[PDB]
Amino acid sequence: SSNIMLVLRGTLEGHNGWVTSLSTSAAQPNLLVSGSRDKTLISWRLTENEQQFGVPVRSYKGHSHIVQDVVVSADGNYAVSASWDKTLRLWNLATGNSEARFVGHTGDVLSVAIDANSSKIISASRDKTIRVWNTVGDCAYVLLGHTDWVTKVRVAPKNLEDVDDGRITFVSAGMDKIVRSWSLNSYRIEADFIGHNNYINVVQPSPDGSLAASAGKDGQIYVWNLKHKSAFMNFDAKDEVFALAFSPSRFWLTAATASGIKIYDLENEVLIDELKPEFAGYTKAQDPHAVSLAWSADGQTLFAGYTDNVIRVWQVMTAN
Amino acid sequence: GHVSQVYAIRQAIAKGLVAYHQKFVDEQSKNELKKAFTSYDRTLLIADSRRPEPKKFGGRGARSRFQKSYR
Amino acid sequence: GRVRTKTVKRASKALIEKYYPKLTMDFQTNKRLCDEIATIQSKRLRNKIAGYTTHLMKRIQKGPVRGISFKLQEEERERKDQYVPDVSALDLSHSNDVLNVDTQTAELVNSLGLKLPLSVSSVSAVRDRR
RNA sequence: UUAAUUGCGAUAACGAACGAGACCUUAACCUACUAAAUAGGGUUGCUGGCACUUGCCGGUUGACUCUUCUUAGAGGGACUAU
Ligand SMILES: [Mg+2]
Ligand SMILES: [Mg+2]
Repeated sequence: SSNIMLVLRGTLEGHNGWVTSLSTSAAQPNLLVSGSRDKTLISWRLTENEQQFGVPVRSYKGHSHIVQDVVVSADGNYAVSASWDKTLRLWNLATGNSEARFVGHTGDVLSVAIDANSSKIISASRDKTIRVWNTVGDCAYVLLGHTDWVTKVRVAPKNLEDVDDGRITFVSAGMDKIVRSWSLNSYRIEADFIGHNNYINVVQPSPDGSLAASAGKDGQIYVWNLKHKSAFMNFDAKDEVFALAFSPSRFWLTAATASGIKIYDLENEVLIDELKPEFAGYTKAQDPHAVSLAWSADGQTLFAGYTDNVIRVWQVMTAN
Repeated sequence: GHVSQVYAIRQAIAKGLVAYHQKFVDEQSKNELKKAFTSYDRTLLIADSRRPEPKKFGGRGARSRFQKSYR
Repeated sequence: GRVRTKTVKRASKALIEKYYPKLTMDFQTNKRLCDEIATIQSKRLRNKIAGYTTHLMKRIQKGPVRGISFKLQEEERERKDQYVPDVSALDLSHSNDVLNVDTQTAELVNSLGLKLPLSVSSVSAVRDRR
């Protein structure tokens, strides 16, 4: 069932480091902000005309070191960048100038998260701490509880929780081999998740906000319930799964293995497609794997940022 | 000196054009400027790495000796 | 003329042998690991140590290498060593319970006073010219 | 193999010490931080001239503002990275 094929449609060249992270806003479907190892963000405007799927719009210089995680705002006009210089930068997606410079992390920041609304900034850093900031730039909360580096923090979207609660729930994980849930208004702890043999590289709540998908070094992908606080399922990737992403339309998990990109069909608990682009002049042992994955707003296109300084887009082309 | 100043103006004008196009114009414009520049006299956008060598005792030059007698 | 003298090589070897699960393929992550898990005094030595650690990690990823060892590799070696075939490789499991000998060891078996089902065959005492 | 008794190694040699390296000063790169009437810049004053269109080149220790260059501190950066 669902004989869905996805074919590479364009390549977004222009970066100079590994495209570490990607982000896309639901409101604005034709804009894609990507941060790389070249200490710069790039805003891409997508064109449905011919080979190249997008067009760079603005480069955001101002970061001294590696740019690790990138997050765009809900409205699609602001972008928060986490870099390896222990600072966070807020950028206007049109002006190109920085608005706020969040400072206070003693370790280089690995991940940042946007609030569901435009209120709070959640950042994870190597200093074993999480920081909650206002949009102005000051740090409101210093959440502790992790004894090691925290690699990833992305918010669980409130879908239909009771009506309304005004409570901000997200997850955090890193080299503590644990996954933690946090709730904000106040701004304290929630349930735990301990399933990983090795350390967690990346976690990601489902688009609805009721499934949390975590991955690590051993390629053991775990799916948990947050609102039910229990495990949902478990798979093995048998390679180094660098990043993973849910899909808005389909019930899918893209996983960036060290060999290629797997897609797992969640309802059938079986992988369906494997993505391995064709390079040239290599030795098959160092083919550029994927580090960033991001689906489109509708769920029709997939952006993968590799280690060869390239974004590649796979458009869903169902060949019957 | 004179020619050093001239090369300084060269690089300054080129870098100003590139930076302005990056900041306020567009990405492709700046990339096209960089393709036109760096394909010609790379120093137009990259500062020269060569700087003078400190002098040392035992010679009138930075890396030259005075002379020997032997007799 | 970069040869990476004793200190960096030994430190990287110990780093791998004590921290393989945490080390990665990337230079920058391993640089941060070298900063946090080890007290290298200067930073040029830190960069050299991280670089050689990355090189040794890449060599390990390509395959097993001499000198260095770690928990996972020695466990794998022990598990491969514990391999014992279920099928017998002796006691005439092959050649339909018949093993071939010559006269001399047949008389050896006979004088030993043991039954030992055998199969005689002359060895054609003419030797190969090589 | 290395500039190196620098390493890979083979081994009645095993572990080590000095030297080399490491290390400091200095020269780069920092539109990332801290800042500056004993360094510079912008806007605007108060003026000079030429143009006459709102502009050009100037002067003022008059004000507001900034740190790109000039400085110097904490740091980053290169480890033969891919
Ligand atoms: Mg001279
Ligand atoms: Mg400066």
